Amino acid sequence: MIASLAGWGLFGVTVRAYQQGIRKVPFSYYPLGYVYSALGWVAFGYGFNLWTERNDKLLEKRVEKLKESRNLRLS
Amino acid sequence: GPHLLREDASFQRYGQLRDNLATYWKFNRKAARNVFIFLVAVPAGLGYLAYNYEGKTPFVGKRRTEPIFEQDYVPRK
Amino acid sequence: MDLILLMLVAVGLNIIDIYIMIEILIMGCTVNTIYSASLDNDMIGLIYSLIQIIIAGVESAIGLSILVNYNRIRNSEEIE
Amino acid sequence: EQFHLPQPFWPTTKTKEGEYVPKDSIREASKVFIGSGVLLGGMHFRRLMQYKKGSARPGLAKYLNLFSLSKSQLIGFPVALGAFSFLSHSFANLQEGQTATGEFAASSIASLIGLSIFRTKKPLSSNVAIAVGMGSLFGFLTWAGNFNLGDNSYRAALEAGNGNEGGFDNKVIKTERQGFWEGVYRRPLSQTVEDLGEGRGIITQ
Amino acid sequence: MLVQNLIIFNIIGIVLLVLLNNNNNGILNKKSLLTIKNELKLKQIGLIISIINILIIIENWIGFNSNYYGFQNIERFLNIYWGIDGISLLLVLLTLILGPIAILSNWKNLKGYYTYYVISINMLVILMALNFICLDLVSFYILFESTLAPLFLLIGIYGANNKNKAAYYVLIYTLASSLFMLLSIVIYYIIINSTDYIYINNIILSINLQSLLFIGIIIGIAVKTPLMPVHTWLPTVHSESPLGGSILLAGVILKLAIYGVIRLLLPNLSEISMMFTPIIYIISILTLIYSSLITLKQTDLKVIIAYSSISHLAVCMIGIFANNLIGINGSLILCLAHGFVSPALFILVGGILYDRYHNRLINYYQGLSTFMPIFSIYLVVFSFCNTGTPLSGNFVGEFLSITGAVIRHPIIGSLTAASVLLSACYQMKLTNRLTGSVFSQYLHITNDVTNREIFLLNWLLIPTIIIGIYPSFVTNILNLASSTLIYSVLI
Amino acid sequence: STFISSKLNKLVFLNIGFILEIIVLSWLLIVFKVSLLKYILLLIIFIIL
Amino acid sequence: DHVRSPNVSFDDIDYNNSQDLHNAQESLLREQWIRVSALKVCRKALESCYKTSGPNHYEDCREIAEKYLNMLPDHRIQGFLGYQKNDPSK
Amino acid sequence: STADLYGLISFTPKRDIHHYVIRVDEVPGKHFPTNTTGNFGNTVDFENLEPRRKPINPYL
Ligand SMILES: CCCCCCCCCCCCCCCCCC(=O)OC[C@H](COP(=O)(O)OCCN)OC(=O)CCCCCCCCCCCCCCCCC
Ligand SMILES: CCCCCCCCCCCCCCCCCC(=O)OC[C@H](COP(=O)(O)OCCN)OC(=O)CCCCCCCCCCCCCCCCC
Ligand SMILES: CCCCCCCCCCCC(=O)OC[C@H](COP(=O)(O)OCC[N+](C)(C)C)OC(=O)CCCCCCCCCCC
Ligand SMILES: CCCCCCCCCCCC(=O)OC[C@H](COP(=O)(O)OCC[N+](C)(C)C)OC(=O)CCCCCCCCCCC
Repeated sequence: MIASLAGWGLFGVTVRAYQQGIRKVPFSYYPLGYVYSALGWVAFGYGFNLWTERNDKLLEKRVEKLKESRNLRLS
Repeated sequence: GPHLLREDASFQRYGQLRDNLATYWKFNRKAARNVFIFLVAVPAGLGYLAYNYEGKTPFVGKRRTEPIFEQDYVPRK
Repeated sequence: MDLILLMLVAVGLNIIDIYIMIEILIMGCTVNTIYSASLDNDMIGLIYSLIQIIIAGVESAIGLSILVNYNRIRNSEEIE
Repeated sequence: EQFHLPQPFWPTTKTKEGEYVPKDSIREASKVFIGSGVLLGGMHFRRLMQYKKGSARPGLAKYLNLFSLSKSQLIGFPVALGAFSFLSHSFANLQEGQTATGEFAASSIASLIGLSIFRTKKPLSSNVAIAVGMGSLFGFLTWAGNFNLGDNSYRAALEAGNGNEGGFDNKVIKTERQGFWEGVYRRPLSQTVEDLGEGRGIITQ
Repeated sequence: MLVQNLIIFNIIGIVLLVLLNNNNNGILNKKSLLTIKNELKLKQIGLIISIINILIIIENWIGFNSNYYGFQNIERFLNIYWGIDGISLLLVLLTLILGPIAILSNWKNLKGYYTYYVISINMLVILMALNFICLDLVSFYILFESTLAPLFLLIGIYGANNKNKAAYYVLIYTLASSLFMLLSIVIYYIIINSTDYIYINNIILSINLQSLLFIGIIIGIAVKTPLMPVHTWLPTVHSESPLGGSILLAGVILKLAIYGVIRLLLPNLSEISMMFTPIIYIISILTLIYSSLITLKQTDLKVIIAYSSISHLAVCMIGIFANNLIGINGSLILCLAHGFVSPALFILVGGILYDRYHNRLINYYQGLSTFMPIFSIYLVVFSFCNTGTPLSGNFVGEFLSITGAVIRHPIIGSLTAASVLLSACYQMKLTNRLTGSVFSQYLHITNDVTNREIFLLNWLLIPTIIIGIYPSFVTNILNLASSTLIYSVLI
Repeated sequence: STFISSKLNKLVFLNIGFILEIIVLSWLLIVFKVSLLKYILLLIIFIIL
Repeated sequence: DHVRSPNVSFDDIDYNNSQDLHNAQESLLREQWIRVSALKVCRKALESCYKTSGPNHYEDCREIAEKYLNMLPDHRIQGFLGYQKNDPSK
Repeated sequence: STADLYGLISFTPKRDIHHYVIRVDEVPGKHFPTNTTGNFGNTVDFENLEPRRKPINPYL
């Protein structure tokens, strides 16, 4: 699951990299900045995957009831 | 670069006018005479021929069942 | 008669006259609630009416405060 | 034998032969003409009282002038709507049901009657172009299925068992034509011939 | 692999180019090394990415099987299923090949901001290349409309004198119509609950609902392959867009509309496609005859080629709606052949003349075969190819498309044969004027075609004559793919 | 669009009398029977002219 | 190698099984391409006879000419959408 | 599978004035601020009250 947080972190690097252009500064300015923006989105990316996995469990159970209701309709 | 073209003032007006005929156009009785012919008269005329024969032409490998030449001669004299 | 919007003839030509029409308009809503509540012998309608009177008062105070500062904003030379 | 052309029309509630009791075309337009005349006439007099109360004020006359209707408009508008309601209802009875071309025909003529009254000082071509334009809007408004399809919406068909909730199958062929929103895997060939016609690759070469 | 390698590498390339150019902005003025020679290093990296994109697809072309019916190279990336079949493979190949040529065409004829131009060109090519390899209507539409954002900016930033009018035309014409294609895509998602190609190919709809969806989709197609009377955007945009934007807007963007028929109309709306084919022929035959006659009265050099583009695309639509393999294969070969001849002419007209004299009016140019002989050889050679001379790849496309048109409808489909005569009227008049009489008194003697502009011409002519002499290269890929598009029941 | 937008620009102006009058007109949509909507649609289109 | 056609009919399968439906479409395509290949062979036989017979081409090439003009309308690619989506029995 | 799941979720059951969700879990009027027993018109008994219609949690 680390690769999923790897992608989220790399999105965090892009935002800090895209922030430099808006501020018009060299892309090597304050290298600790890229770490903070990376870790911020891994925290978001960690929670985001928790939210989506939670959605899968809820949606599987709801669909169990929806399939039964359709069968009553399809009688 | 060096402006290798001897630009002409009259050609520029001619080019300016020919690319801006939309501005001076009017929907007078002359335009409707042409507009009706090209957007309605021709499309409907061809549209009738297209739909009239659409499926009435089995020309793939069509065969002959009728003689071409004539057999007996009937002279005037 | 009021379908031709007669009430527009009855509202004056000052910002303060609009404020009064809003109060007279809301006053009709509260009187309608008191009417229903008493006939039904229902105190819940009277709770509603009490809230409407209190809320209609707060609306007046804010509107007048905006109008008051609107007035002094023009008369704001104060260079004497 | 007529031609086979596409039929791009949204479904409508078909009225059985013998249904569709027509509606009074005179009375229906009378209500709209008389009613609209009193409102527009009544609002004019009401706006005249507002003119008397305030005239020197620039903002008050700024807004009152927008709503003012010229003497032609106060007459042209009620006539057009009265003409619109009469022609719209009348064409509904002729067609045994409201159609797009009926609403196009009613709206364009009613606009022409109205426009020729409150827009006299304009070329007649300028009015016909506007009347034909306003005809299209009512043609498209009726063709689109009024404001809502209502019972012909896919939601209504799905809630009535006429939607694709039931899946599809090749071993179950329906002799009758399927509903508007319904899909099938396979079709009776007689339905293809009755739509495409014989010819260019259907049945024969 | 494919799409995943095709997106990730291009995104990496786009990021790399942005990082290099924008580093020095800062608070101080910058005179760096990357600006030297007109951003030459940054233009090179853009040109390499165009060449590498071709290498990605060839890695997957080797695995392609010509005897397998069905989509190959199927993969899922971004919750979207992709894949390639016979028809899609060749159009992808054409799209990526015009990548390097579009960039090379604008090598030293922009006033600046070459890095922005190079990124946009590679971005438009990828978006159009990906449009042939998706497997649902929604994803088709997403890629079909995403190209407006760079193309609208590119034409506005880099355009000619009327670039504002051209930008306002491509953005609104191709959006106010493709939104009608969105409606029919949505209705597919409401009744069927899926927009996947395979899933919707097997469903039959009511003949009333087929007519609605067809009208919506063909509205969005009749603008991209400009059919009269909604063609007014293309001549304007061509005459004002940058030269590289014209190569893509004519080479590829028009062919996305013929591919729109192959995916969105023939398989799933087969019954209603038969009904509209008589009407489609009427519109296309009138497009063929009117566009040819309108070209006879034009004055801008780059407009004249623009209308010649409309006449050929009308023939392509005529062939593809023919219900036989002859018409379908001919229409697709013509799209590939037109995909090289059409860009070549814009190089000759808006890329070689316009980069020397900066005027597109026809009146200034005559007798060009005197002091510019190499230019007049290619103008003559490409004039014939543009008009279906038998040795070129256009004749194979046009002859088959005309042959397929007559097969489908012998009476009115025969009028497609007017394409052979009319195409020679406006074109040969343009060439005969340019390379005839004495050299013009308004121009001044200058260089003939440069070595770069020869490279562009030779590699747009070479593919054209291979397909003409031996078109079975295209056909061996198409045959099993194009045979799944035919609707007919014979008893 | 030049004709339509030139009418719509004339309508946005800060004026209590204008906004109050528009609101009270819209109460008519609650009074009229819904079958009269298209006539109000035509009447609106007329006052554009 | 030489792949064998999956001889399968639209009339024996369930279209819900999109794997089998694919074979029914692929099998109907492959048989048609055989008929064109059969047709191109028959036409080759006609060409030898006419070249070899010369004046007698009307006689020595009589049934080949008759058969070729009979197979021509139906020995062409027609696709599977016609037969998949239509039911001749009904 | 995706076409199946969307078909289940997108479907909307028909609601009329006969079946719809009302979120009232109990009958009011067990205790009043004063004079709880009025004209004795409160025929509802809370000692032998029938079970109410509990809501359905589709995630449980
Ligand atoms: C003692 C009496 C005192 C004075 C009474 C008269 C008051 C003056 C006001 C004018 C009268 C007309 C408006 C009156 C109320 C609105 C009409 C109404 O309420 O509907 C009733 C009438 C038809 O009712 P009916 O269909 O017969 O109902 C039984 C069905 N089985 O519906 C009608 O069609 C009647 C005519 C109304 C049509 C006029 C309006 C048509 C559209 C014109 C636009 C008017 C202004 C638009 C403003 C819209 C603002 C967004
Ligand atoms: C009965 C009382 C009088 C009528 C009141 C109607 C109230 C409902 C109107 C809804 C929109 C509110 C518009 C704001 C109030 C407009 C009041 C008005 O009429 O002012 C006049 C104004 C132009 O003023 P002007 O003509 O230049 O000056 C007159 C000189 N005596 O004219 C306008 O600007 C009016 C046009 C404003 C925009 C309306 C257009 C709405 C869209 C309708 C067409 C929709 C088409 C959609 C296509 C499918 C459906 C067909
Ligand atoms: C100047 C630069 C210009 C632009 C350059 C392009 C940058 C590309 C960056 C690559 C990032 C990457 O790879 O993201 C990968 C990661 C993790 O993917 P995963 O673990 O598979 O999660 C599943 C992903 N599926 C479905 C592909 C399998 O997803 C992301 O973080 C997604 C980006 C965030 C989008 C916003 C949604 C969340 C917020 C919700 C509020 C509405
Ligand atoms: C495959 C899809 C990937 C997604 C790409 C997203 C684009 C964002 C890129 C930001 C980089 C940046 O802002 O950098 C700017 C770069 C390069 O500018 P330059 O010439 O070097 O600098 C100029 C100034 N100088 C020279 C003085 C230093 O130009 C671009 O932006 C070009 C690409 C984006 C244009 C169109 C955007 C439309 C978005 C919607 C598309 C559906």
